Amino acid sequence: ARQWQPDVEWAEQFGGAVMYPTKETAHWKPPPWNDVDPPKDTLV
Amino acid sequence: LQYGPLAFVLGERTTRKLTETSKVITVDGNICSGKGRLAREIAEKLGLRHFPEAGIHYADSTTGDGKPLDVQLSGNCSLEKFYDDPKSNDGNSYRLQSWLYASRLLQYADALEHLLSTGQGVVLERSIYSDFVFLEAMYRQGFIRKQCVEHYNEVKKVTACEYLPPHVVVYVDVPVPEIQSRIQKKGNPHEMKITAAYLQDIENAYKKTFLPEMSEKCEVLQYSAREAEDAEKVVEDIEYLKCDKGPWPDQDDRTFHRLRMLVQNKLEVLNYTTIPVYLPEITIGAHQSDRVFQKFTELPGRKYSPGYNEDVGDKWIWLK
Amino acid sequence: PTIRLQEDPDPEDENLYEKNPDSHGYDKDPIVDLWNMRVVFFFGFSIVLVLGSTFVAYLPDYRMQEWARREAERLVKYREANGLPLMESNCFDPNKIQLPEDED
Amino acid sequence: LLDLIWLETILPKTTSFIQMKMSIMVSNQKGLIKLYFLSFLITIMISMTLFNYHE
Amino acid sequence: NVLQIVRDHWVHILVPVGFVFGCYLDRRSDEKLTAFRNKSLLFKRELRPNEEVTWK
Amino acid sequence: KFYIREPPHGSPDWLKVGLTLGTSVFLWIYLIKQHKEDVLEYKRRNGLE
Amino acid sequence: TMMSGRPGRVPLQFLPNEARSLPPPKLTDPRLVYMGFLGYCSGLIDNAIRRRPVVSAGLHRQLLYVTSFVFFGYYLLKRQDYMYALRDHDMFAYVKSHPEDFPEKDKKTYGEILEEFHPVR
Amino acid sequence: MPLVYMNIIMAFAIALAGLLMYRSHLMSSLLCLEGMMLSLFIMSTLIILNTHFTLANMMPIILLVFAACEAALGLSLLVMVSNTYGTDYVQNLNLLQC
Amino acid sequence: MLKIIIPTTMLLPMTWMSKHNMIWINATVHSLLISLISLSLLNQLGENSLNFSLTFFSDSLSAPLLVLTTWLLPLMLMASQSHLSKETTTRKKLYITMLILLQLFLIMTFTATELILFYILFEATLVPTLIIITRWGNQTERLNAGLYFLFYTLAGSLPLLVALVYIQNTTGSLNFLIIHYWSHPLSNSWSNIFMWLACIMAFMVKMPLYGLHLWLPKAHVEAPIAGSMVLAAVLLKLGGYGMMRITTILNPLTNYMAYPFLMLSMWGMIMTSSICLRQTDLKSLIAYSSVSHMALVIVAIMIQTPWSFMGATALMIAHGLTSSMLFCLANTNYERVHSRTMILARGLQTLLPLMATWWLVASLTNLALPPSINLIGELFIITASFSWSNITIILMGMNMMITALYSLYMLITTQRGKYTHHINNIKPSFTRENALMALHILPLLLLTLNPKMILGPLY
Amino acid sequence: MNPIIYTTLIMTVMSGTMLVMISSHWLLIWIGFEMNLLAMIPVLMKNFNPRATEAATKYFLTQATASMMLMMAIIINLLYSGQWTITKMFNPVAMTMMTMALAMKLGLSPFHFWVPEVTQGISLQAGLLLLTWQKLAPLSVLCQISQSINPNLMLTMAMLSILIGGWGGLNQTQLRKIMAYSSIAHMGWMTAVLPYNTTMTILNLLIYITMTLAMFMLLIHSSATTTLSLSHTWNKMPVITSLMMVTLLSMGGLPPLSGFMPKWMIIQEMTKNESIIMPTLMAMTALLNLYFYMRLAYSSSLTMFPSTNNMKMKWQFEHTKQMKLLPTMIVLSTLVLPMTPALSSLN
Ligand SMILES: CCCCCCCCCCCCCCCCCC(=O)OC[C@H](COP(=O)([O-])OCC(O)COP(=O)([O-])OC[C@@H](COC(=O)CCCCCCCCCCCCCCCCC)OC(=O)CCCCCCCCCCCCCCCCC)OC(=O)CCCCCCCCCCCCCCCCC
Ligand SMILES: CCCCCCCCCCCCCCCCC[C@@H](O)O[C@H](CO[C@H](O)CCCCCCCCCCCCCCC)COP(=O)(O)OCC[N+](C)(C)C
Ligand SMILES: CCCCCCCCCCCCCCCCC[C@@H](O)O[C@H](CO[C@H](O)CCCCCCCCCCCCCCC)COP(=O)(O)OCC[N+](C)(C)C
Ligand SMILES: CCCCCCCCCCCCCCCCC[C@@H](O)O[C@H](CO[C@H](O)CCCCCCCCCCCCCCC)COP(=O)(O)OCC[N+](C)(C)C
Ligand SMILES: CCCCCCCC/C=C\CCCCCCCC(=O)O[C@H](COC(=O)CCCCCCC/C=C/CCCCCCCC)COP(=O)(O)OCCN
Ligand SMILES: Nc1ncnc2c1ncn2[C@@H]1O[C@H](COP(=O)(O)OP(=O)(O)O)[C@@H](O)[C@H]1O
Repeated sequence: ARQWQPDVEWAEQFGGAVMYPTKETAHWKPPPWNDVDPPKDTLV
Repeated sequence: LQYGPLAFVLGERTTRKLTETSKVITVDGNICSGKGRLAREIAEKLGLRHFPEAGIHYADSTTGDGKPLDVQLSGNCSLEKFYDDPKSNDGNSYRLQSWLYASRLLQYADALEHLLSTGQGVVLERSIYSDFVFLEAMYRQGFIRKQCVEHYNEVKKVTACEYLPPHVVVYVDVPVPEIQSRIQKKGNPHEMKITAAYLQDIENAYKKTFLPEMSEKCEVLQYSAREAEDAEKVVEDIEYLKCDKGPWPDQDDRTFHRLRMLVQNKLEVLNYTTIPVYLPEITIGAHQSDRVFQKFTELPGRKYSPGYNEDVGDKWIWLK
Repeated sequence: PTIRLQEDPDPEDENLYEKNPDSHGYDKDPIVDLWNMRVVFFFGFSIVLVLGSTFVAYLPDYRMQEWARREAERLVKYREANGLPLMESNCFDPNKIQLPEDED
Repeated sequence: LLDLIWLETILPKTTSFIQMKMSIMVSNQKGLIKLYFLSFLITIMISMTLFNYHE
Repeated sequence: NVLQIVRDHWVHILVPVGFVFGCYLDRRSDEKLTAFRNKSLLFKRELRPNEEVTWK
Repeated sequence: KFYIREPPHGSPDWLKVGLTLGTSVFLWIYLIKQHKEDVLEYKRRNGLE
Repeated sequence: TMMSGRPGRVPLQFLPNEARSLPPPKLTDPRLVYMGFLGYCSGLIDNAIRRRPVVSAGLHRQLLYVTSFVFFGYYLLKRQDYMYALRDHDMFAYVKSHPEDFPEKDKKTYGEILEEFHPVR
Repeated sequence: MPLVYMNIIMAFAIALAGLLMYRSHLMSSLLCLEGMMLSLFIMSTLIILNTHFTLANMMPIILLVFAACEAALGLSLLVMVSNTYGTDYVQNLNLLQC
Repeated sequence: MLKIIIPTTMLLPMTWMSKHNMIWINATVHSLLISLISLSLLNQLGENSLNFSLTFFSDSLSAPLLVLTTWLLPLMLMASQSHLSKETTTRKKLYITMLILLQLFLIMTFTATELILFYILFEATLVPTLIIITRWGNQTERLNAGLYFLFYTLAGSLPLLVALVYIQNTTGSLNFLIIHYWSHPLSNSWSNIFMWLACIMAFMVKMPLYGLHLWLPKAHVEAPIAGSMVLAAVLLKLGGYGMMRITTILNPLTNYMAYPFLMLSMWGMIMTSSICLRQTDLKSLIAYSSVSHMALVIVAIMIQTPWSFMGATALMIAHGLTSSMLFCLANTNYERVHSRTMILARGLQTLLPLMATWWLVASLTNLALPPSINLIGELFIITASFSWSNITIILMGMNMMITALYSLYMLITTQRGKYTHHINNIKPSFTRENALMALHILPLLLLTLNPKMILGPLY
Repeated sequence: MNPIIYTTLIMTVMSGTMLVMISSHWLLIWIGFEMNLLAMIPVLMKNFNPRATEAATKYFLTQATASMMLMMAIIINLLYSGQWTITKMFNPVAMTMMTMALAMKLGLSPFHFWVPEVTQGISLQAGLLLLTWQKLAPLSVLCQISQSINPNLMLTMAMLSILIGGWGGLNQTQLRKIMAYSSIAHMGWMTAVLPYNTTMTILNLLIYITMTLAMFMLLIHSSATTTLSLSHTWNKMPVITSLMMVTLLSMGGLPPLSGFMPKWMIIQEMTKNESIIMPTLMAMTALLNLYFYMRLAYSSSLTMFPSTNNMKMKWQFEHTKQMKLLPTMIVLSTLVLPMTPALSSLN
C-alpha cells in the first residue's frame, strides 16, 4: 500500500569499492571512513 | 567573535589560560559504586566543573531547553528493558550501547571545549575510554553479537583517536558481593536482575584492560570502598601528582587550536557515529526514519534555528 | 534479530466513509471536503463547461466562411451572366509570367 | 519475442553492455605511476611522430 | 472579521492580478509593432477627421 | 525557551541591520543617480535634448 | 580571438568612454527584473539552508541580495549592449569598405524565376 | 643547426625518457629531473651566448634557482614516503588505486 | 498571450503560500479559471496565425493543445489529491509545483515562434515529469522507467539541436514564419538525408515510433496517475506538433524518406494492437493502445495531405482525452484493490454501476464509435491513406477489427462476469471520481458537436 | 597548519596564477607555474595521512614533468626565433611540446590518470581548489596561443577526455573520483572549442567553476565522501539534498538549467564552421555524465535510503560554520540560462 523505498539489500550494492564488481577488482577494499590508513608497523 | 582562525591569528591563545590545576579527571568504577559522590566532592574541593554521568538523554539537556525529549525521538533505547530482557530480538542492547557511546563522546567534547575555552578543569564520572567494558560485558554474556563488537570497534577507532586522554584516572574498587548488596538495598526493581557474571565481566575488563592501558599515558589512582568516603585524602593525593607521561605536555598552540576547532561543531564530533554500516540492531527503515524525523520537527522549538522559533517566544524574527 | 531493519509496519487503508458517511472523496475534514466538492462542481460544470461551450458556439466568424460563400455567389453570378467558364485552370495571369525562351 | 527480447536487446541493452564494458576497462587501473608514465611516454612519442610530422 | 479573513484569503487575488498584468504586458508588447499601422496595401484607409490611430 | 542564550540575540543585531540597510539604500541611490547621469549624457551626445 | 585585439582599446576598462553615447537600459528592463528575481531566489535559498523561515527570516539581507544583483546586472547589461553595438558597427564598416565582396545582386520576381514543382501524391 | 645543439637535445630527450621510466627508486627519478634541468640550462646558455642577447644572461640563473625548489620539493616528499614505508619504492604508492 | 502564461507563474506562489488544508481547493479553482481564460484562443483566423508578439504566436493547431493542457491540469490535481493524503504539506506543495511547472513549460512550448526556443521548452518539459515519476511512483521499477524515458528522448533530441543550429547558420533564421515563407526544396544528398533524420528522429521517439516505443510501457505504468495523464494526453503530442511544424523544410525528401517509418508505423500498428489482446496488466494495455493510435498519427503526418493533417489533429485531441479517462478509470480500481492485474477484480458492474457506465463510454470512445472525434480523425487518416495507396485499407481494417477486440475485452474482463469472492473492500464510488470521469467525457461529446475547432489549420 | 602560514600559501598560489595571467614573458609564465606548484603542494598535505602524501607526490611528479616540457618548448621557440613574448609560437615542434605540457597540466586525456587519484587522496577543500582554481592558468596560456593550436591534436585530446571522463564516471562510487571524471569531461568540452572561439572556452570555464563550487560546498556542508554516506543526508538536511539534485541536473546539461548553455554555445560555434560530427559525438558522450549524475541523484534525493539510530542526536545540532556564497553559487548554477546573451561581455 505504501510507496516502495530502498532497503539494506538495495543500499549495499552502492557500498562496494567500485560499481560492477569483476574478477580483478573483487579483492579491493573500500577506503577507511576517515582517510587515515593504519600505520604500517615497519621494523626499525 | 566566535572562535576560529581569525581569533587565533590575532590575540587568543590557550596556553595562557592553562593554570596547572585543569587536570581533566575521570572517576571510574563498577556499577553501584560511590564514584558519583566522590567525583562531586573532588569537583567542589578542587574548584573544577563536575559533569554528571552521560545518560540516554544527555544530548537533550544541552540543546533547546534542558528538558529531555521522548525516547522515540531521542535514544530509541531504554536501560530498564535491557535489564529486563537483555537478549531481546529487537536489538535494544547494542542500540543502547552505541547511543551511550555517542552520548559519552558528546560529553567529552563539551568538557574539552569548556577546558580549552575557560581554562577551568573538569571532572567526569566516565569517559569514552572506559565505555567499552560494558560492551565486553554484553559480549561475554551473549547479549550482543560479534558484528556489533566490530562496528563499535570501528566507530571507536575513527572517533576517539582525535582527542586527548584525561590527566588523572580515578578508580573506585568495590567487590562484586558488596555492589550486589548495594543494588539489593537500592530499591530499583530492574537493577535487581543484574546477574553476578555481568558485574564480574565488567570488573575483569576494567582491571585487565582499562587500567593497564591508561597507565602508560595517565595517572591512575586506585582506591577502595572505605578510602572513597574521605575525599580530602583523594584530593590531596591529586594535588601531589606529576603529569609528565601523557601527551598533554607535548601540546603546542597549533595542536590546541586544532583540538578547539574540533570540540566545537558537534556535528563534526558526531560525524563518524553514523557511518553507513547496516547492522540490523541500529539500522532504521526509510518509512520509520521519515516518520520519526517529521515528528521531531513538530517539536515546539526544533523546527528552525535556536533563534528563529516564533512559537517559543522569539520576537523580531524578520529583522534577524 | 533475524531481521534487517527497524522498519514500521505497513499501515492499513483508512476508509473515508467510516468517519464521514457522506465523504465525497475529497478530504478528511468534512467542511473542507464539502467546499472542495462545491468549488469543483461550480467552476468545472457551471462556469467553465456550460459558459465556455456557449462562448465557443457564438464565436465571431473570424475564419471568413460566410464571406467566402458570398464572394463565390457574386463571382458565379457575374461569370454566368457574362458567359464565362466559371473558373480558369491558370491561378495567375500568364501574361505576368516569363517562361524560359527555349528548352532545347 | 519482439518487445521483451529483441527490441530490448538492440537499442538499450546493447548500449548498456557496451558502456559497462568500456567503463570497466577505463576505470580499472593498477594505481601505479610506473604504468601511467609509460603511457605518457607512448603518447608523447605518438604525438611527435604523427601530428608533428604533418605540419 | 475583515483582518483575519483577508490574511487568510489574500492568495486568491494573485491569479486575477496576474491576468490583469498579462493583459497590460500584451498591450505594451503589441504597441511596439506599429511600424506598419495604416500602411498595409490591403487596409490603407483615410483617417477620420476625429481619430488619430486606426488601432491601438 | 532555550538552555543556551541563543548567541544570535533575541533582539536583532542593530549594528548589522543598520549597515546592511545603509548599504542597500546607498546602492539604490547610487543606481538612481547613475541612471540619470547616463540618460543626460546620452541625450547630450546624440543631440536629442 | 575575434574581439580580443582591437585598436584603441584600454585593457581593463570594462566600460569605455564611447559607451556613453548609447541609450542606458531602463530601470524597468525585464533583464534587470530577472536579476532581481535571482537575488530574491538567492535570499530564499540562504534562508532555507540556514534553517530559518524562508519567506520572512531576514528582510534586510534579502533586500541586500536583490539590490546587489540589480546593481551588478545594470552594468552587465550596459557592457553587453556596448559590445553588441561595437560588433554591428565593425560589421557595417567592413561591409562598406569592401563593396566588391558584398555586391547587390539583380532583383528577380517570382514570375521570372523557374522553381521546379514537386507534387505530393 | 650545429651538432652540439643536437647533442644537448638528445641529452634532454634521454633524461625525459629516464624519468618517464620508473624502476624502483624515487631518488633516481629525481636525478632524472635534475638532469633535465641541467640540459635545459646548457641549451639556454648556448643559445643566449651564440646570439648576443645581453639581458637574457640572467634568465638561466633564475632557472637554476627554481630547479633547486623542485629538487627541494621532491626531497621533502621523498622523506615522508620513507617515513611511511621505510623505502622509497614507487610500488608502495598504490593506495589511491581503490 | 502572457495573459495565460503569467497566471501560471502566479499559481506557483499562491500554492506555496496557501494554508495546509486549502492547497487543493485553490489550485483547482484557479486552474479552472486559467483554462476558461485560455479557451478564448479558439477564435482563430482563416488565413494566418495570431501573432501576439515577437516570441509567441498561435494558430488553430496549437490552440486546441493549449486548451487540452489547461483543462488537464485540474483533472490531474483532482486525481492526485487522493493518493497523497498522508503526504506532508511541503511535499504536496512540491508535487503541485511540479505539475504547475509542467503546464507552464507546455504552454510556452506550444506557442514558441522559433525553433530553438521550442526545443528548449520541449526538453525542459522532461525534468518535472522525470522528478514526478521517480519520486512519487509506487514500485521499484520507477527508477528504470525514468532512466528509459529520459535517455530515449535525449538520444534522439540532441541531433535535433545540432540540425537546428546548422539550419540557422545556413539559412539565417529559425522563426516559423520566415522558415515557411523562405522554404526551399531539399536536394537528394547524403548530407540532406542525415539532416532529415536528425530533424525527424526526436519527434519519432516522442510519438513513439514502433521500435523506439519501449520507454512508454515502462514510463506510463510506473508513474503516478497525474504523470500517466500528462504523458498520455499532452506529452505524446509534442512529437506531432514538432513533426507538423518541421516537415515544411523537409520536402521533397520526405517522399522517399517516409517509406521505412510508414512501414514501421503500419505493421507496428497491428503488432501493438495484438499485444493488448494478451496483456495481463491494464495500464500496459492502455499504453500499447496509445502506441497504436500514435502510430496512426505518424502515418497521417508522414503521407502529408490536408485530410491527413486534419485527421492527425483530431486524433491527437481525441486520444489525449480518451487515454486520460482510461488511466483514471484503471487507477480507481487500483486504489480499490492495490493491484494492476486485470483478472483480479472482476464483475465490477454489479457493485459499481455508474463506474461501469463510465467504463462503457470510455471503451466506446476508444474503439472509434461514430460520430465521435476519434472516428472523425481515424476515418480522415484512413481516407488519406487510401488515396496514398489503395492497399493500406487492408492494414487499416485489420487494426480496426483488433482495436474493438481488445477494448470491449477489457470492458468484459473488469466489469462483467461474477465478482471475486474474497475481495470485500470495494467501497462505493466517491463523488470526486464520478466528477473526474464526467469532466473527462463531457468535452468529448461537446467537441463532436462542434468539431471544426480541432481540425487544425488545414480546415 | 598555522592559519597565517595557510593564508600565505593560498595567497602564493593565487599570486602565481595571477603572474601567469598578467605576464607577457615566457620565463615569467614559467616562474608563475613554478610558484603555483610550489605553494600548492603543501595545501594538498594539510591533513597528514599516507593518502595525502601519495596524492602530493603524484601531483608533484606530473606537474614537474609538464614544467620540464614547457621549458623545453620555450627554449626551442627561442632557438628558432629570438622572441620571449607569448605569441604565435613560430616553431611547430615547440608548439606540440607546449600543447602536450599544458594538456598534462590540465589533466586532458591521455594524461588524465593523475586527476582521479589526487582528488580522492586529498580533502574536499583541497579538491575544490585543485578542480577550480588550478585550471585557470593553463587555460589562459592555451587561449593566448589559440591561433597556432593544431586542430587535430587538440580536438583528438578533447574528444578522448570527454569519452574517458564519461566512461570512468560510470564505475565510481566515491564522490571525489566522480568529481574528477566530470572535471576531465568538462575539460574536454572546454578545449574542443578552443581553436574556434576562446570566448566560448571562458564561458564554459565560468559555468563549470560555478557548478563545481556549488557541488563541493554542498558536499562539505553534508560531510559525505561516499555514495552511501550521502544517502544519509535526507534524514538530516532534505533541503540540501534537493538543492544537490537540482545542481546535479544542471551539470547534466538538461535545459533550462545553466549547464545547458555552455554546451549549446559550443555546439553553435562549432556548427558555424563545418564541424558537424564532433558536436554530435560530444553530446551522445555527455549522455554518460548525465547518467551517473542521475544515479547519484537517485541515491541521494529521489529515494529514501535506510538510516541509523545515532542520527537522532545529529537532529539536535545545527551547523557551526556556514559557507558564504553557497546560495548565490546555487542560483548562478541553476537559474542563469535566460541571461545567456550576456556572454557578449566576455570578448
Ligand atoms: C519559470 C517560471 C518561474 C519558475 C522559477 C523556478 C522556481 C521558483 C524559484 C526557485 C527558487 C526559490 C525558492 C528556493 C528555496 C526554497 C527552499 C524551500 O524548501 O522552501 C520552503 C518554503 C516553505 O517552508 P517554511 O514556510 O519556511 O516552513 C516549512 C519548513 O521549511 C519545512 O522544511 P523541510 O525541511 O521539511 O523541507 C524538506 C523538503 C524541502 O525540499 C524543497 O523544498 C526543494 C527546494 C527547491 C529546490 C530549488 C533549487 C534551485 C531552484 C531551481 C528551480 C528549477 C526550475 C526549472 C524546472 C526544473 C525543476 C527542478 O525536502 C523534501 O521533502 C524532499 C522532496 C523531494 C522533492 C524533489 C524535488 C525538489 C527540486 C524541485 C525544484 C523546483 C522549483 C521549486 C520552487 C519552490 C520550492 C520551495 O517555501 C516557501 O515558502 C517559498 C516559496 C516561494 C515564496 C514566494 C512568496 C512571495 C510572495 C507571494 C506573492 C507574490 C507577489 C505578490 C505581489 C502581487 C500584488 C498583490
Ligand atoms: C443525464 C441525463 C441525460 C439525458 C437527458 C439529456 C437532456 C437534453 C440533451 C439532448 C439534446 C442534444 C443537443 C442537440 C444539439 C443542440 C446544440 C447545438 O445547437 O450547439 C452546437 C454548438 O456546440 C458548441 O459549439 C460546443 C462547444 C465545444 C465545447 C467547448 C469546450 C469547453 C472546455 C472544456 C475543455 C476541452 C479541452 C479539449 C480541447 C478543446 C451547434 O454548433 P453551431 O451550429 O456551429 O453554433 C450554433 C450558433 N450559431 C448558429 C450562432 C453559429
Ligand atoms: C553562472 C554565471 C557565472 C559568472 C561568474 C561570476 C559573476 C560575477 C562577475 C564578477 C564581475 C567583476 C569582474 C571584472 C569587473 C572589473 C574588471 C574589468 O576590467 O574587467 C574587464 C571586463 O570584465 C570582464 O572581462 C567581464 C566580466 C563579466 C562576467 C559576466 C559574464 C557571464 C557570462 C554570461 C552568463 C549569464 C550570467 C548573468 C549574471 C549572473 C576585463 O577586460 P579585458 O582585459 O579586455 O579582458 C581580458 C580577457 N579577455 C579579453 C580574453 C576577455
Ligand atoms: C527500431 C527502429 C529505428 C528507426 C528506423 C529508421 C530507418 C532509417 C533508414 C533511412 C532510409 C534511407 C537511408 C538511405 C537512403 C537510400 C537507401 C539506400 O538503399 O540507398 C541506395 C544506395 O545503395 C546503397 O544502399 C548505398 C547505402 C549503403 C550503406 C547503407 C547500409 C546500412 C545498413 C542498415 C542499418 C540499419 C539502420 C539502423 C542503424 C542503427 C539507393 O541508391 P541511389 O539511388 O544510388 O542513392 C540515393 C541516395 N543518394 C542520391 C543521396 C546518393
Ligand atoms: C532512441 C534512439 C534514436 C537515435 C537517433 C540518433 C540518430 C539520428 C540520425 C543521425 C543524426 C546526426 C546527423 C548530424 C546532424 C545533421 C547536420 C547535417 O545534416 O549537416 C550535414 C552534415 O551531415 C553529417 O555530417 C552527418 C554525419 C553523421 C555522423 C553521426 C553518425 C550517427 C549515426 C549514423 C547512423 C545512424 C542514423 C540513424 C539511426 C536511427 C536510430 C536507430 C551537412 O554538413 P556539411 O559537412 O557542411 O556538408 C555539406 C558540404 N559538403
Ligand atoms: N555503557 C553502558 N552500558 C550499559 N549500561 C550502562 C552503561 N553505562 C552506564 N550504564 C548503566 O547506568 C546505571 C547507573 O550507573 P551507575 O553510575 O553505576 O549508578 P549511580 O549513578 O547510582 O552511581 C547503571 O545501572 C549502569 O548499568
